[PDB]
Amino acid sequence: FQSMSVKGRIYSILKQIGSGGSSKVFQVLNEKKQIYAIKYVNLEEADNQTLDSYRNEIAYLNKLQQHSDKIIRLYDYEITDQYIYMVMECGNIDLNSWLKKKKSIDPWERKSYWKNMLEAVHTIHQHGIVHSDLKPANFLIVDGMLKLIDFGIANQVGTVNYMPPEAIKDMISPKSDVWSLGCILYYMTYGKTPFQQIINQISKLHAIIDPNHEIEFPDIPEKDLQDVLKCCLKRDPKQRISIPELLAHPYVQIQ
Ligand SMILES: c1ccc(-c2[nH]nc3ccnc(-c4ccoc4)c23)cc1
Repeated sequence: FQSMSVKGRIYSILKQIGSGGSSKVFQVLNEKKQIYAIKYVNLEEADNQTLDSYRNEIAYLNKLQQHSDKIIRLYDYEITDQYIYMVMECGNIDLNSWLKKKKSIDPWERKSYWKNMLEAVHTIHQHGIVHSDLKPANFLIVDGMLKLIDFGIANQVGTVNYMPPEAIKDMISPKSDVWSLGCILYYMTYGKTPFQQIINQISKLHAIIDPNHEIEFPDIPEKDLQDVLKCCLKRDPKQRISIPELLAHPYVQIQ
């Protein structure tokens, strides 16, 4: 019932997809009736540090568009001293909500999603970006294909489930993203994150950094998938598999 203007183009508001303390995301329709997601950011209470973080991510988002299609499209944007309007690709659902709604996962769908995650994270790394906060919520399903929604640059629940040992110790290299990605795959495999069973946050963090605390990897018909999980989950970042190595792995390459 409402409408908005971005770069002299008019958009009809359908609904609010998401909300933030200073931001909101809306599902909208353009003049040709194409559907988009518009992210609205309010800059009234934003300090200079916050503004540079927002500007930096937008610049990386705009630049990386060309490099991979596994990164959400940023069609256009309007930025003033008061607000930011970003016209972007509209997804179907985030990977967190999708995994929560679904009981079992297809092996083919899982592999397909893993490849997409690897391609999106590889792309940011090539540009010197390490997300450091990967979670299923950072991924969006668009046309049966996963897309990275953010780069971790802009100022931002803060779950510790996908947090690597080196991030807990430091209170961080591309290998940090490998651990988080592994946790996601682990969830996609076993239906829970490696330390989901540990309810107390302090007891949980200790386990993640505990060498003795053994991560269980129950036997599954996909041995390649079992190996990826063990390779991603090595506590020592130096013993952990890299993204380029994950791309040449049998799990993503063999039929
Ligand atoms: C479900 C459906 C669509 C989107 C979405 N598609 N494109 C988006 C661009 C920026 N932000 C979101 C978002 C984040 C939380 O709520 C919406 C986007 C996200 C989740």
